Amino acid sequence: MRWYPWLRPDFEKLVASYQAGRGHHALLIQALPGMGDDALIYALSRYLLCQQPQGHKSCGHCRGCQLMQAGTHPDYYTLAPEKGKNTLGVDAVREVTEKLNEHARLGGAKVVWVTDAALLTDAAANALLKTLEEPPAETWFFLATREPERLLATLRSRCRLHYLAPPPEQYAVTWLSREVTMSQDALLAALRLSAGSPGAALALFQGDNWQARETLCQALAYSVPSGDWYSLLAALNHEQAPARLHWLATLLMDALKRHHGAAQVTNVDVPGLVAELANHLSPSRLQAILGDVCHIREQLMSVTGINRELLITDLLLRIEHYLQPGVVLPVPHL
Amino acid sequence: SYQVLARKWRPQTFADVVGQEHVLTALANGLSLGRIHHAYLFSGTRGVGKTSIARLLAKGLNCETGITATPCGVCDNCREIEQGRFVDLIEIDAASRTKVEDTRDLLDNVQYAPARGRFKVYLIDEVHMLSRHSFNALLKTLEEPPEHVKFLLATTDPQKLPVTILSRCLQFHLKALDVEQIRHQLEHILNEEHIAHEPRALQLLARAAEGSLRDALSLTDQAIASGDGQVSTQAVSAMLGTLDDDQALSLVEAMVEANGERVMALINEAAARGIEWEALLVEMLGLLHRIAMVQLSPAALGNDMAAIELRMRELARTIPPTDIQLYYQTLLIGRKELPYAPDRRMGVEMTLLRALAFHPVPLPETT
Amino acid sequence: YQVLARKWRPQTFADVVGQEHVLTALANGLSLGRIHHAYLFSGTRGVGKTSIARLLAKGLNCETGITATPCGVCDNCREIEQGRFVDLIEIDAASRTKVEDTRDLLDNVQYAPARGRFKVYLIDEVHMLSRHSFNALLKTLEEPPEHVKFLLATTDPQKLPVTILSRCLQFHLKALDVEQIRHQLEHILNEEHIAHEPRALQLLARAAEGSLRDALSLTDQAIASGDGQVSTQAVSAMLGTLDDDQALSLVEAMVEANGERVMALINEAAARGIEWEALLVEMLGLLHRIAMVQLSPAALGNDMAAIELRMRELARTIPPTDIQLYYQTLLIGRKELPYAPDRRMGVEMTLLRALAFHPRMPLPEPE
Amino acid sequence: SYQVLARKWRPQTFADVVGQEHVLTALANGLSLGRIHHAYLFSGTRGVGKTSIARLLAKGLNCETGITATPCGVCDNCREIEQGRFVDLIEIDAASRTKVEDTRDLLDNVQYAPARGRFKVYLIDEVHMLSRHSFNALLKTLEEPPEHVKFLLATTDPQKLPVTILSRCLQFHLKALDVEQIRHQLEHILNEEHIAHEPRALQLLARAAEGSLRDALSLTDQAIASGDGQVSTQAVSAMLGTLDDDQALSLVEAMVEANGERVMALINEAAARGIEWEALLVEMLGLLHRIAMVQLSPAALGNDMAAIELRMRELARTIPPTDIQLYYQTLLIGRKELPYAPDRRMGVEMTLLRALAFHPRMPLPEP
Amino acid sequence: MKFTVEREHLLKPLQQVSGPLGGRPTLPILGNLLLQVADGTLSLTGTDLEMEMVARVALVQPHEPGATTVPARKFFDICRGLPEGAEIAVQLEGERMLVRSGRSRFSLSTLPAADFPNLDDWQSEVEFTLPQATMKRLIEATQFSMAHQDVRYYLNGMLFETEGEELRTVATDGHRLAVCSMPIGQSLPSHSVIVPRKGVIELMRMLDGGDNPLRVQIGSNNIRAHVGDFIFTSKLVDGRFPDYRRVLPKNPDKHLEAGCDLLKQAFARAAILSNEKFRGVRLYVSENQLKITANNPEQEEAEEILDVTYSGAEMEIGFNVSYVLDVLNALKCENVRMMLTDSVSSVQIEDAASQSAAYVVMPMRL
DNA sequence: GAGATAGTTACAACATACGATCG
DNA sequence: TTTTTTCGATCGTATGTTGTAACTATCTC
Ligand SMILES: Nc1ncnc2c1ncn2[C@@H]1O[C@H](COP(=O)(O)OP(=O)(O)O)[C@@H](O)[C@H]1O
Ligand SMILES: Nc1ncnc2c1ncn2[C@@H]1O[C@H](COP(=O)(O)OP(=O)(O)O)[C@@H](O)[C@H]1O
Ligand SMILES: Nc1ncnc2c1ncn2[C@@H]1O[C@H](COP(=O)(O)OP(=O)(O)O)[C@@H](O)[C@H]1O
Ligand code: ALF
Ligand code: ALF
Ligand code: ALF
Ligand SMILES: [Mg+2]
Ligand SMILES: [Mg+2]
Ligand SMILES: [Mg+2]
Ligand SMILES: [Zn+2]
Ligand SMILES: [Zn+2]
Ligand SMILES: [Zn+2]
Ligand SMILES: [Zn+2]
Repeated sequence: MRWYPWLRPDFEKLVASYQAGRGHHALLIQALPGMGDDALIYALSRYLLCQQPQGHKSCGHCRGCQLMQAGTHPDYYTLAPEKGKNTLGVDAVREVTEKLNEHARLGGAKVVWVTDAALLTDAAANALLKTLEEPPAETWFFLATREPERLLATLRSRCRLHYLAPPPEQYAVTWLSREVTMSQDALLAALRLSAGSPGAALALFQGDNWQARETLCQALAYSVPSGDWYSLLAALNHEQAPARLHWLATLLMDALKRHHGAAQVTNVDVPGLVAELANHLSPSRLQAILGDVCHIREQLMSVTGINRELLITDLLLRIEHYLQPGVVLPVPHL
Repeated sequence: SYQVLARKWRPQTFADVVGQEHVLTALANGLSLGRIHHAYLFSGTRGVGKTSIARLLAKGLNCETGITATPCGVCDNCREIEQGRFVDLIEIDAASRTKVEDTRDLLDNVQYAPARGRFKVYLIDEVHMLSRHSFNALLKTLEEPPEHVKFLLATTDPQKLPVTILSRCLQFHLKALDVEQIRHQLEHILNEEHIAHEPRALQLLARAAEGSLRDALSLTDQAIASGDGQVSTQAVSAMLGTLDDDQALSLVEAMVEANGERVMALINEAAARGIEWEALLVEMLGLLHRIAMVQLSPAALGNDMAAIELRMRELARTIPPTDIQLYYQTLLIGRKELPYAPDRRMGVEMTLLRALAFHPVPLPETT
Repeated sequence: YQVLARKWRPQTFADVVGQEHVLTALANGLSLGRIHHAYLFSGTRGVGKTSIARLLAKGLNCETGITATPCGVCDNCREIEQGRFVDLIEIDAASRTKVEDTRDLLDNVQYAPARGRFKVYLIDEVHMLSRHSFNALLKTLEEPPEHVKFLLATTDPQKLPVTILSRCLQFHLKALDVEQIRHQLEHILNEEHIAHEPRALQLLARAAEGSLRDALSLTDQAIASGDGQVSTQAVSAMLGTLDDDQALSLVEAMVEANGERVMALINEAAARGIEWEALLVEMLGLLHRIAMVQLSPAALGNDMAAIELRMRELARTIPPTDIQLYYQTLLIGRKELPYAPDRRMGVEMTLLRALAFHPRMPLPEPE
Repeated sequence: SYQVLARKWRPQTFADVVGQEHVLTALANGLSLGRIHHAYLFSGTRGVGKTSIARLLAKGLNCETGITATPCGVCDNCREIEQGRFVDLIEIDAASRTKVEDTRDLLDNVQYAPARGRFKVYLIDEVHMLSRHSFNALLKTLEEPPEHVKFLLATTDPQKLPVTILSRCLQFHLKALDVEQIRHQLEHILNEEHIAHEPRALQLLARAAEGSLRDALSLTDQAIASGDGQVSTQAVSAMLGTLDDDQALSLVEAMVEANGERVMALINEAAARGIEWEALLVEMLGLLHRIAMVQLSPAALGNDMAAIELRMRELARTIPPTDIQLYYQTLLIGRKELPYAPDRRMGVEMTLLRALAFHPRMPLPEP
Repeated sequence: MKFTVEREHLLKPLQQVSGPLGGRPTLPILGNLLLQVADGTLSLTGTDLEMEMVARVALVQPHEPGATTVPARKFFDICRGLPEGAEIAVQLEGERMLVRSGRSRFSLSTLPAADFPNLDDWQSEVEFTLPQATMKRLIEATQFSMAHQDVRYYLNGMLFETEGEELRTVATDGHRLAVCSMPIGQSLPSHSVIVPRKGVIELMRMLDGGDNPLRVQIGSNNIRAHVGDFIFTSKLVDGRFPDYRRVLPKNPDKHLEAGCDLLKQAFARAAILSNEKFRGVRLYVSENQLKITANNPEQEEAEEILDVTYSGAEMEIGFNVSYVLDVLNALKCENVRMMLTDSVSSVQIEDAASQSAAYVVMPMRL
């Protein structure tokens, strides 16, 4: 949780509202992963819970600040999924709702933070509606998500929505160059893969994900001339399958764009691979493979407990089957 | 203390509720004629005032003056209900009380006389969230309860409720508020609140409300917060990301002529400018619909599009109706699955590629 | 004002609508003296299960004796009518489903009835009982005391164990016909001295499916909305269903490929401010009715008599393939309506799509 | 009066019980030769004679004359056991009392010698409902039983019992009573009761019994009630039609033979009884899938679907596979498009019509 | 840091401190308790983020001032395990704390004191002191009517109202109401507050009839009670409470005066055959005549006749016997006065001797 | 010969383990 | 020489452990 500079302007607005007392009791922040919305929410909560703040900065020495640093403030309830799980249950939401009834122990404001609104189940989202609609006095909520359209309409309508705009591409590239040392094409490719969100590309570079991407690219380069896509299984069967499927979809889309003729592509560091992919496949086949890859990624991310190995094996077998002549390709439908 | 416009402007009388004329008329007639039922179920979309209607009905039932369709709003019972501390009004959040034990405890207290009011009102919010056993337990008492208890049900998913419950309730369907009604309410609220505004901003907010008044109020509050305390047309346009210019016309023309480079360059420029993709898709769908309707009859074109009329006419002369239908359907499908795509830009590009195939540091306190 | 449903519960076998077979079987059993000790009743909601169960219980315990025509005036009949008889143990299985409750109930079944000749246990919502509760009743059902009778009522008999189903005589109640519901509503309204019209009764009977309680609830709602009277316009407004004439005219215009007439009628409907989803549903229903008429002449009932002949004309001229194409086109249009930019735009585009692919008169192509 | 037909005709001698020849012969030989096990466990379906055979064995195990397979039926012990008030015969309904305390007391009671019988027999019925601690106590008591104590167990789900208890007792499994034996028993009972009957009515009752004599007797009593003191073909047929709940197979059979009026009649009959349309559609899909798999291999049809084995086998034999595949595909499409149909019933009727007299056009890869 | 104390004095304050702490701490800090040696005393404080219990024990033996945290369960086990008369020494050695429990040395983990969430600055909106007997009487006479678990969260507590010179306690659950009042001899501003049921139970258990007075302070969001050398702090419901005045019937006319013992015996005898699930009874009131009737599901009837002083018209009214018995038990008076208006109105109960306490029961309409 | 205190038994509340149904 | 499961939310039954209140028995006034 680092404070990126580009978050400074938006913060300056939000806190100002809370300085005038005309602050909404339910703020929903929309931002891509790695943008730093969590840092903004933490700063806002820290300012709210400070007993005697000056300007836009918490004092850092009052009881509230000391407890926040210790992380044992009686207020500041936090909702997050269990360590072993990946969803937020109704029990935690109901417990927080029950606890909110009583007065504030420190006599200040009560802050509730939801780690990620998209992880809430249907029951939890429905339960939180009444609490969000008419919260007690001096109660503040903070929700974070990357796609508000996924949330329930009833839940969305009860929150004031604030959107964070990613910075300019040139500024992000310069910041990444100052941070990490890599080729310009690699930086551009990482930034575009992260939907132009600096911080996510930095995280991608920090881990071994770049080596996995290179291995996947080499495997695809070997596989495309041969027509044996099954070999890609070893490069895709992993806990981070959605990211690799996203990379494959990006490669296919870049190949299709090159086939149609374009100047801007996502994969800037591998012109040879995209050119070879475009040469060896028809645009219709590329479209079909892209659609299947996206559908499989969505199914993998949505369904819980689904076995990834079987799904990926079936996907690869279907991809190999499509390339045969005289086969009905799929068509999107409602 | 300060309260948002959504909750502060909750209607307090039958004269402060916009629309829903049939429901209000039915309630008034029932109260006047004395034909009082013991099971009312308000169903409809969200942000239309089901809970407000239920609260007003409960207030009217338990008014000191008597059973009237126009609550005074000043007697002890009315103000007590407004403050939410009235004893005989039991507001049950069904979304957090789904267990059978709570319902059984509730139904064991129905035989006691009301404390101070003449009726014991149970207002169940979001009754669709209860379990099956809860519904079955309710059924018996709800069929024929005592004479001093009334049940009020509010929900937005009537399909969830079993047919058995629906067969023993008076159902009232709330319609979605029209754009004109929402605009009128918004301007009235802003005038009462002493906030500057312009007609275009109110029209845009009403159109974007999608028939929900709560959404309209939330958007108005967002604009006020980000509009430096003023509801300006420019501020609302910037917040909503309206296309304004004729970008959609250029994109649809490029798609129709099947020029991949042009459409890709336009999409790249739009992404650099940072526009909303949903608005772009809606604008393109509207343009396709207008082109088709004009192709039906030359005079169908509206007067607001004169500045771009001529170009559109050419499309209506060069594109068969079937191709227009195909493009509209493809754009609609792309809009439907836009959220599920890994990126919004990727979804838009995929939809356009599908369509192209158709052709003959100051850190405050954070680590 | 006591609601119509509670007021008009049948009090004799001559006051029950339909259900001839079960009534005849019960009358024969009571007359011949061949009386079982376990009866189960099944059927859809609001068809008279509890009513006939209570009537049978009253017939068994009547002072005059055991007859199929209870007097309805003796003390036992009066107490059972008022729901306070001591020998009619009514149990709400939905509210008490734990095994210990069943154990307590069965521990004191040996004692003789207080005043009546039989001690009748009437369990409602049997399907809510737990598995242990079901098992605990097997021996008692098989060999109960001579002065004990069990009456069971449920909506889904398939949920019970097969063992219980083999121990009791099963009676299945059928959904009431439209004519029976209309006649019952007419009789009730005449007894209540309320103005009514044949069209309103027909619409209410159609909208009540087969449950008479739903019909009574709808009648009460219509009376409330109509201000003490039942009128065809009031019923139409309550149900929010447009008259068949407009939909039939629109379908005829679509079939003959008259774009201008269709557009004018759509504009007129928009001026009327009707619901678009209801319009599409009505058009689909009309197409389905035409297809069924093509399947067999008798598929059309008298409810469409007002337009029957005209509708029949469409049956002998449109080939079945065209009917199927129109039905599928409208179904697809209704499927994609929610994502359209506007309901009016969605319906207009669906109609334009139907016209463009018209089998006989497609729109002209460009040159 | 007349008691109950099932309860009155409980067998009281080994010569009266019909069927189950192997169990009776084994028990008779064991009693004659003195080979008596320490614990018996009777298993089978409902209403086959488990309790009756257990009671007969208990009666024959303590007769005054001696241990024999043909008890006199006249001595004091036989008479008292018939009346169900014998001192030594301790019959316990395990379903009503499952807690550890009751079983503990009952098993501690074994330490006393029998009062007036050579054996003290415990007849535990519905043993599968006992608690785990109850099973532990029973196993502890049953590991080393006394010489004068015997245990008789009756159960319908033996798999619930632990393996340890199963290993300590000899298990006898009963089979279905078959049509002919049930018909003969019904004929004998009706002849004894002096009630008129017809052979076809008895055949229909036996067929509907489905290997359960208790069900056959219950249906016979219900038919007698409906027939006004007699059994007739028309009355029984009407009763079965009212109770008939196999509309899915009948609909499939009517559709496969290209009949329209029959399909409409079946749809109306299904609508008369409260039924979920989607449930009917999925049932039809399952039936078609089963027929296809039976066509692929005759062993696909298992023992579960014994009631409708003949008709399904005939349909598989006669119908070519291509028609089955087409019907499956069209009904799958109908199920997919059902939720967007104007009405559930109308959607089902449209899908049935399509499967009856239509053929979809496959995309047929053109490139 | 270093201090040696006898086991007898240390035992019991530790039990009280560990009382509020449960098996599941859910946080490392909340599991421990804060021990502070200052001047010539030791303060042990324990909190669970809802209620705080702090005990103070004066120490005469030499000691080193300090403030740290120690696990509650380990310290309780150490103090309980030792035999009678053992002297316990404790010393903080660096990161660890060494306890010389008898002849066995034990090591305990120590966490920083600055991370303990305990109140430091207290502001009192009202403050006073009164003998423990009055508080015990009020709580005992008002708690039985308090709700246990209900949707209306504001009814799950007890209402304390300082009015003029007196203190009033109100409890209700939507079916019956209990009101008590007593003077304290001190002028106070009009102020009403709600205390949660758990806090009320803890306070009631705290009292033991000692002669030492109890000091009560009420702040903006908290209530503190000091008794002897123990301080208990709790938070407030903050949900508003309905006024009891409107609940009481207005202008009651029918009055019955009876003997408390006779009514108690009659109700207890009639309750034998009363329905177990509902426990409902019927009262017929006539001129100097009270007829009590009870019924059972199996038609078992019980009847009782009582002679009282009544002059109004005939009446018939249903009731729940359990509430009446509870009110009679809590009243503890020789004569009982019941005020009623009609057959569907609430009925008030008090003692003819004095009107300090009152109760209201809502009839069970059938 | 009666009243007060201590010990034992009974009832209610809370916690743990196992089995079953629907989305 | 072995190998072998989706998850969340809700309902029901049986057994074991702990705490508080009421009743009975014994000792001292
Ligand atoms: N018909 C209406 N007229 C005026 N305001 C309305 C109306 N319907 C809803 N609102 C506004 O929406 C807010 C929330 O409405 P709500 O009670 O949640 O309705 P629902 O229960 O249908 O969501 C209210 O504060 C009110 O200001
Ligand atoms: N056969 C019938 N004849 C007359 N009225 C009926 C009949 N069946 C149902 N009703 C009406 O339906 C209402 C409710 O019936 P109910 O007793 O709930 O049946 P069920 O137990 O099947 O739900 C009653 O008010 C009654 O008038
Ligand atoms: N073999 C048989 N012969 C005659 N009657 C039988 C036979 N089996 C069952 N019955 C009938 O079934 C009833 C007894 O049920 P039973 O079969 O003992 O229950 P279960 O077998 O389910 O324990 C009696 O009324 C009896 O007439
Ligand atoms: F409170 Al709502 F739809 F009833 F948001
Ligand atoms: F009371 Al019902 F079906 F609703 F029997
Ligand atoms: F009598 Al059974 F199963 F019906 F034992
Ligand atoms: Mg609401
Ligand atoms: Mg019923
Ligand atoms: Mg049996
Ligand atoms: Zn601070
Ligand atoms: Zn009023
Ligand atoms: Zn009678
Ligand atoms: Zn004998």
